[PDB]
Amino acid sequence: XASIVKTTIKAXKKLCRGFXLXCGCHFTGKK
Repeated sequence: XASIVKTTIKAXKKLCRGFXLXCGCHFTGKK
């Protein structure tokens, strides 16, 4: 191998990883 800085995309980790969108949830999303 790895050269000089692979960058590392900032943000998109704090609950915004897209994975688990209303999967482990059974809240009141109903009338």
